[PDB]
Amino acid sequence: MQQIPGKVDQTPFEEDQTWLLHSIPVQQLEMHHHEKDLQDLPFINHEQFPRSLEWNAP
Amino acid sequence: ERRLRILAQHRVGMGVLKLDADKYEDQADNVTFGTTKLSELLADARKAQLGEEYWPSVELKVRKPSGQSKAHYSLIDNERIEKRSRELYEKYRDAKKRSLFVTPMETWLEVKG
Amino acid sequence: SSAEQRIAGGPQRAVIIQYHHQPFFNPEPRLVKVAFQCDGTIMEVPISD
Amino acid sequence: LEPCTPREWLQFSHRNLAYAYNGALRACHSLPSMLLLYKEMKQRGVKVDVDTMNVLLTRAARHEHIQVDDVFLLFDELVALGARPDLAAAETLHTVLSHSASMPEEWREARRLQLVELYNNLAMEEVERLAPHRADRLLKEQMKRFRGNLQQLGSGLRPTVYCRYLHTTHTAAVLLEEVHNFLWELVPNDHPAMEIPALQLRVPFVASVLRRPSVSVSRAEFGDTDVCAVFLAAAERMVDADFDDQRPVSERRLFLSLLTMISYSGVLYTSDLMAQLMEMVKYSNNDETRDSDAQRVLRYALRGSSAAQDSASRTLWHSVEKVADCRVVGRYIGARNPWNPIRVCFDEQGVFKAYPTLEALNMRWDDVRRLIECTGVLVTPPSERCPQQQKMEVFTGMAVYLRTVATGRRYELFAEGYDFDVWVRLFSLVQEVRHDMEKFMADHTLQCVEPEFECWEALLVTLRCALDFCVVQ
Amino acid sequence: MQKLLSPRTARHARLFRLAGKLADSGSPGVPKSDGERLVWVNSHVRRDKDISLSQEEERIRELMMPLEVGENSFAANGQATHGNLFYFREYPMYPGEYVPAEHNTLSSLRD
Amino acid sequence: RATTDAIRAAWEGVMREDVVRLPDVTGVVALYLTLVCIRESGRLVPEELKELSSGLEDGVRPGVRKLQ
Amino acid sequence: TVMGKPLSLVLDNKAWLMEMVLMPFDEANLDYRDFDVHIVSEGHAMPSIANEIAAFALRMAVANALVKLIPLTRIPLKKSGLLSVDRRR
Amino acid sequence: VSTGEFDHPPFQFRQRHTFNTTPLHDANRFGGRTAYLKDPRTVQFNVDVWCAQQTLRKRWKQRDWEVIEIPFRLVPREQQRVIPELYTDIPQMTDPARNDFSNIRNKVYDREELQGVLFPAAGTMLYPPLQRVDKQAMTLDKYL
Amino acid sequence: YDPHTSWPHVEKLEPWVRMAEFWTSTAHYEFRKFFRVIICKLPFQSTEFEKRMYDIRHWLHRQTSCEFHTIYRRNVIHDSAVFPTEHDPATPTTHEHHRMFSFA
Amino acid sequence: EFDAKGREYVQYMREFARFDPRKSRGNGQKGFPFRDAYLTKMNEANQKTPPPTLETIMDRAVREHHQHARILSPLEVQRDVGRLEPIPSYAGKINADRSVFPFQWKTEDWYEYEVAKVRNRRFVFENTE
Amino acid sequence: KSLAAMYMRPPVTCYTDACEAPVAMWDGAIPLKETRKLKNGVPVRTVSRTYSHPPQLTPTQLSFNDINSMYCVGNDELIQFFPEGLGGRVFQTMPPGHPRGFLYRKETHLLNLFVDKVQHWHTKRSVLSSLTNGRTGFIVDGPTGCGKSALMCQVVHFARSRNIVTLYVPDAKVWTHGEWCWPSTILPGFFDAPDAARSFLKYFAVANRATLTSWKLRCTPKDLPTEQGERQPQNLYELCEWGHRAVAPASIDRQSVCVKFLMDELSEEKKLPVVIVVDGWNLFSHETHFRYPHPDFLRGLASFNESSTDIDLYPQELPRIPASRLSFVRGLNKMILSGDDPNKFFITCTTRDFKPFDGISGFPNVETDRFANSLDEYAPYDPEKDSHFHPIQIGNFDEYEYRSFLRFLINSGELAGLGWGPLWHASSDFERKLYKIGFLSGRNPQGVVDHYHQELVWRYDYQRTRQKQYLLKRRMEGMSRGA
Amino acid sequence: DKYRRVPMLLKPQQGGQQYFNHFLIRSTNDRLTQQDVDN
Amino acid sequence: GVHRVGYTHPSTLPVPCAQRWDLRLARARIFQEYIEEKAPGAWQLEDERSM
Ligand SMILES: Nc1nc2c(ncn2[C@@H]2O[C@H](COP(=O)(O)OP(=O)(O)OP(=O)(O)O)[C@@H](O)[C@H]2O)c(=O)[nH]1
Ligand SMILES: [Mg+2]
Repeated sequence: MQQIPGKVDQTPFEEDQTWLLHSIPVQQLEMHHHEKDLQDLPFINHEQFPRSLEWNAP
Repeated sequence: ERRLRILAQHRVGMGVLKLDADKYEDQADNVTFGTTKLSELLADARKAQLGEEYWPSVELKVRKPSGQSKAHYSLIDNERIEKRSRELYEKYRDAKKRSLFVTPMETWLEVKG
Repeated sequence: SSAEQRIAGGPQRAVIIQYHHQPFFNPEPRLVKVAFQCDGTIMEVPISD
Repeated sequence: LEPCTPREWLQFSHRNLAYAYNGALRACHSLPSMLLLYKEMKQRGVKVDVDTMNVLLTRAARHEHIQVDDVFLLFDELVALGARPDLAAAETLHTVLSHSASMPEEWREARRLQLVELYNNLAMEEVERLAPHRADRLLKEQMKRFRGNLQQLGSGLRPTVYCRYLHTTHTAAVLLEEVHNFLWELVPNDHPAMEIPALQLRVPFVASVLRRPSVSVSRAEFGDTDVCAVFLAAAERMVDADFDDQRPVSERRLFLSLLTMISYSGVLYTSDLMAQLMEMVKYSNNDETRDSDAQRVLRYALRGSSAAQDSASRTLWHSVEKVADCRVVGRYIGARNPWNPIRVCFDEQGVFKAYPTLEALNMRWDDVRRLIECTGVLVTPPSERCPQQQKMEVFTGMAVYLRTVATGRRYELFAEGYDFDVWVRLFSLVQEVRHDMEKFMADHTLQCVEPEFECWEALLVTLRCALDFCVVQ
Repeated sequence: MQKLLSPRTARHARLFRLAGKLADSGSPGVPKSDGERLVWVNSHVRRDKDISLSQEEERIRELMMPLEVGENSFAANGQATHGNLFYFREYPMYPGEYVPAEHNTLSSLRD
Repeated sequence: RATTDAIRAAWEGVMREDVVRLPDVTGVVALYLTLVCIRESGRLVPEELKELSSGLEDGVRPGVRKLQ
Repeated sequence: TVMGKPLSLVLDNKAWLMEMVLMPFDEANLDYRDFDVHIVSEGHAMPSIANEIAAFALRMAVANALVKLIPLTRIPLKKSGLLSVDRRR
Repeated sequence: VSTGEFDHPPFQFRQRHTFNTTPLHDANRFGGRTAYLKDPRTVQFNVDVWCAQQTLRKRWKQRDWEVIEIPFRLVPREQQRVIPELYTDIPQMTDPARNDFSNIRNKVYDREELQGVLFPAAGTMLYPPLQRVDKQAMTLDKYL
Repeated sequence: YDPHTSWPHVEKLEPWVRMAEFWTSTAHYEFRKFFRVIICKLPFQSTEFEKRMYDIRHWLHRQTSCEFHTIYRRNVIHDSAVFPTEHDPATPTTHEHHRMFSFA
Repeated sequence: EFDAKGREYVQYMREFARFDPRKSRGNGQKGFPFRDAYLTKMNEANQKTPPPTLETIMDRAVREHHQHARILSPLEVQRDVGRLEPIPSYAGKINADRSVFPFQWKTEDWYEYEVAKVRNRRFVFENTE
Repeated sequence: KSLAAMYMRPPVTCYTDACEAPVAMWDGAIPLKETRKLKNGVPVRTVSRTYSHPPQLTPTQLSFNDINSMYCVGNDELIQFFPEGLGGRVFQTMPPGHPRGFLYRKETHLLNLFVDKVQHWHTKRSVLSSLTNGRTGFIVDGPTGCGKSALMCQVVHFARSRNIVTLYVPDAKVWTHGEWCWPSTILPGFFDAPDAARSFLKYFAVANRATLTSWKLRCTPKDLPTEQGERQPQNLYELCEWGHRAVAPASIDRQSVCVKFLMDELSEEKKLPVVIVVDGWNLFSHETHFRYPHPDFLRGLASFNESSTDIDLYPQELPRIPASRLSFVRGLNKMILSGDDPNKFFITCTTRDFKPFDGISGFPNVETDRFANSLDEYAPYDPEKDSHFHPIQIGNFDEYEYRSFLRFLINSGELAGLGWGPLWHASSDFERKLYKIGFLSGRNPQGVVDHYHQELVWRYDYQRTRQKQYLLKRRMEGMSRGA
Repeated sequence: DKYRRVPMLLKPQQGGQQYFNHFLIRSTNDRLTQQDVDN
Repeated sequence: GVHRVGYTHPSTLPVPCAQRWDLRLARARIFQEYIEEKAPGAWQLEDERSM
């Protein structure tokens, strides 16, 4: 990972207790993704055209 | 080639530099956009021909100092540390006549208010 | 040894020793075991050549 | 039936069709009828088994208008196809041959030789099959059957089969019984023999019938080589394995029984068998009998055959293969016990009558050197059967002899109560042996002779004992 | 007293001689020092002694072996509920197994 | 120190093709190539074929499996 | 080796799972040391296959490979039922 | 291969603390971090985040080297080549010519080997020369 | 289906399958659409062949559709004049110049 | 003949036998070698094939020499007790090397192989000379 | 067959012979043979065990011919020579009442002879230097469960039976990965592990009472703090006793002084051969999981909202304290790197008991986790580069060692009465067990032990079923014939 | 039935097929031994 | 391990070489890559479920 030089930063931790006790919120509302939103849900999954999932763009 | 491969992170694979131009709604626009981007990438890559300063550095996973080197961490300032310890034992012995439990913060470690 | 890939030569007369017609015995590119008249050397030549 | 659906394709198989075709062949009643079925078997890809061979051979030999040439040709075609010959088919062909006398004698002898080879192959393969199951009794009975079947043809079971079977044996009773049976099969049933007590067996005299050149001469031309090789196989099997018996039999008794067998057979001995016999007595754990065993075996080795008659053949054999070579003499020096009141060497065909201390040990060592000289094996020219490396056994045996006087034990306190002068003479002996080793190595360096680990270690042990003597002094 | 290194029996000596022959032949995987060769030979003869021990152990256990539901022996194999569910054949299955034909029958056919 | 970067890069460019098809050349140049390659084959072929050999290539490649 | 790792590590050092993989050799009267095998998984990939159904599949694959290597091994294996396929989902 | 649990247990009823079962969301499953816990999808996503955290921490503790960027000239011959970026070409072997078949990307160089290029200003060997044992010397291991 | 035997060759492509489960007591019904790719590799650009290939959709089979993928070699110039190589400026760019909404 | 998987893996092995990273340029997933063999070659621990155990050598030599009965291969022993087949040409002729078979590899190298194979799907230069 | 009643116990001579159990337990597990002798009558019957326990021999009595053989050590000798314990998993096989077995490998013989020379080193100095290539000792490396800990235990046994000063450090994690770390009272910038230090001092003193009692302290202040009634220490044994025998927390600061002076005096000594054996030298080589305290805890604070400190808000990761900064390891390194001390021999071994990680990792369920007490150290280790000792590579058992070890395990467990016993007929024979366990373990020692235990679970062994079927059929047909 | 899907060869799941030949050969050997004892 | 990320100008090194942060900024210029300044160095998680 290339961090902006001169910026104070912390390398990923090596202990389980650090990750456990550190303040990371848990996901509570619905999940959002920058491109899986057009495809509404896993059970809905809107598709544009019936192209093969193996289809390759040249 | 090194500089161009570094600048084209995932755009290069198995010896082929590939660029998917889809910015515009027309393939006639995307051909021009891709041509411009290829020319810019090539021009920036050719900076490696100006001088060595433009040759990208190689990333070598340099090991941490080995155990043999780490051993000398115990011997750095060996004589001075021995002198200090022999001097400090006197202070420890004197302090033991006043407190049941002597403390490094009392002997050498600096814990202030 | 300095060639990045095969080098083709002139078409010489030769005789076929064998030819594995099975795809699993000739993965792409296909090869043919052929013996050349000059020097009697046997080589696996690409089918295209 | 031709398989049409995949369910029948899951059941179709050529080797399994062999079963149905064997059944139809057995059901058939006429050889001419079985011929069409067998022709169709061959036209199809049906794998020809051993049951088809048995059936065709039997129903053909019992057919009337057959020819023995065609019976044997059908057997040849079956074996050329993937058919395994069996004892039953071998017996059928054997009876057919023995009853076929109208054919030319050349053909009859050729087919007799073929059938001899067939019996030998069957015996070999069955020995191999029954080896792992530890079925010594069943294997012995099967070997009885094969031996009886070869007797009619005259030629007996061959020494290679006998050697493998003996190396595979598991108990002394059958090992000795099979050596005995080989000796008796090598001779006619009315041949004279010597009875061996405690075994209730008779060893026949076989050198009377063994082949001899009768006249350069080759070592392989003498038939004694195969018999001595089977004896060597028995000795090797004895050494390299443990027997299990409801009543265990002793090592010394078994070794003496084998010695008596070879002695009464009275066959010319070989360096290999003599050295193998001597190894056991050298490494024997009994002290008050190993000297007697060693002198007995050395007497046998020097005599050559221990045979009463035909002294010219023993001289010829000695000129041929040099019995009692360096390996045997080195093992003899290693086996002979120091301070034993028996003569170490032989004088003018010495029966080793007896000895009349520091001077006693000096006499023993000088007699050992005289024995080495009289055997004169250090002059023998190196050969391909025996390279120079064997010659190191003499120095190894001498070093072990010195070790045995250094310590009162042998492969079982630092040392005993001796004289300081005795230990000085022992140190001198160690030094002179060390230096004769140097002369030997310098002489034969052109093949890079190498000392034995026992030879090197015995000197170290003798020096350790001498040093302990010095320390206690 | 110091124990002597050399082979202590004829079988030991013969195995050491074979090991030396193999080393001279230079087949892969063989050692080159006599001490490790002697270690190899000693371990092999000890293994043979152990194998003979196992043979005698099994032959004694064959006669000590239980066959009735008793103390620490019991038919949890459904023989009481289901019965004899395991097959057991006394004939060699032709292609795989082999047992020599009986000599009474051999002689009968030959005669 | 042998040849300039231009010639070197030209050489890799020539040899880097998918298939390095050899060029057709004039007769005089073909004669020159034949003669110079005859001169050079001696330096490459082993001593046992430096004079007599059943072919110009004989000895150039060691592993060539012949027929007989 | 199952998918590039030793069996004792793939099946998490569980005796009751690896003995199924051994079974085709024993039923065939064969030494497992005379053969070296590699098992590749084309099914649903999972971090750990240390279970009885996966062991069953591995045993069946080994048995089929042994059958095709040496046909006469098919006799004891089919009789033992290592060639038979369960149909349970 | 990993024997740790990756999925969250399903909820089809209220469990109890029994011989073969334990209460859902107890302080035993994921190191006691289930005290933060609804929807199986979001719960599984949180468990996936925790598992990724564990993977990362162990993957970083396994890392004993450092990635100093060295100029091309002051570099070993094996690294004086063109190295494709990750996931761009086939895993590259260091040098098949010298029988070195090993992922070049995973090569690690001992710090007491580049003191000639690192720390060129310090004329004293900050790290003493690496002691290498002699293989061609009779030692206790080679004595038997 | 073999490139070695015929020209052009047909290669298979995985059918697009979309299963849907809905109330009826539930039912599973899936839409399916099967594909086949015809590949023609020519050692030259023939606009006549491109025309005759494009004209296929007019007599395509009933209720069957087609789409065309073209991969052709094209010459591209790198004009070093409009795109030159220059020394890296005296004051180099920092991360502020590549900030959010910096592209505009 | 061969079954589907046998044919598939025979083709894989032939491809790897004629594989070349230089000839695998400008190509998609078809340029990646036979994963298992390639990673086994790359793994260093497999670059050292242990020699036969001292016990194996001792037993083989004892049966070869002290007993005049060579040890036969499992492919060379005759199993059909009623038929005699011809020994295959490959019976005991295939040397055992750990760098060729069986396939052992490092987990990170396998991960990189898989990710690169799935990501270089469309990095193919279809039109070539 | 009931030859059990006819069996009479042999005469007890050693703890191993005392480990024998009632005949009812091992009747059939160890079948009894019968030997007929002709003593004062042609018929006699001596029912004896087919298998006897491996001999209980001293390291002096062990010989070259014993290579790849199993011997035993009496419980009294074990307690005498190992007060600190048996690091690693070696005591896994020695429950109460079990014989304390030990394999004698080629490496074990080499080490025994090397310690024999160390017993009189000053004369054999050239031999020792040639053996170690001049390095100050050996380090033993190899795969997991390979036998490094067992070899170090055997080395300590050899040295302490030969009466040489031995510093045995089992489970070097007790020192590096200890419970809590404390800065050294008298060494500035150096840290302690007081619990491990006090335990080590107790066990070392009790182990080496004789030589330590005969010892005379050379460089040690004799004004050491002392409570009423206790005599000032005059020998190294009394120094260790003063260090480790004290009331808490007065022991925490006393142990640091004791260990510092003990290390100084051991470094000074130049006449007695001192063997230092440590299990897991890589731990003492690279680092300890303890970190340096945050400087806020040292600087001091008045109120929390004043300084805006985040010590109780966010955890951090201070640099890990390297193992070189401990006082015990400081003494060891001082003695190691500093030449002019050909008196101490470091026979160390590495460890590989780290938790596993193979690309992905979830959470190991607590109840089913055989790596619960494994080390969180996934970094690689190379003994040659990470230490000054001469590396010795061990591998898995070869068939000879494996056969001997499994024979001892199974037969002695059953004889002592902890195996199948009356249920021996439920388990396959020794040859099948050997073949299967060899397959399952790859002849790895730890794997062999684990699968010997797991053999309780085998479900695809039909040998005994078929044997019972065949013998029952044979008996039934015999009875039918008899009828 | 609950286990209708499993094969009949797996219902009892016979095992130990490698011992039958050994048992046949040992029975024949013991028969020969008994005959010899009788004689 | 809390730290401050560093940077060496090509001029300062004994032999200059194009730095990786410079290459990163060149890539950002060419491809208009927005670089989030507050991206944490500790939070580098990969979705193992897919990778
Ligand atoms: N009695 C005895 N047990 C041994 C011997 N070698 C290995 N073991 C067994 O192996 C088990 C594991 O101990 P080691 O192999 O020494 O463990 P290690 O060598 O320190 O390797 P790690 O576990 O990775 O630290 C012990 O429980 C022993 O029972 C041996 O020579 N004698
Ligand atoms: Mg350990």
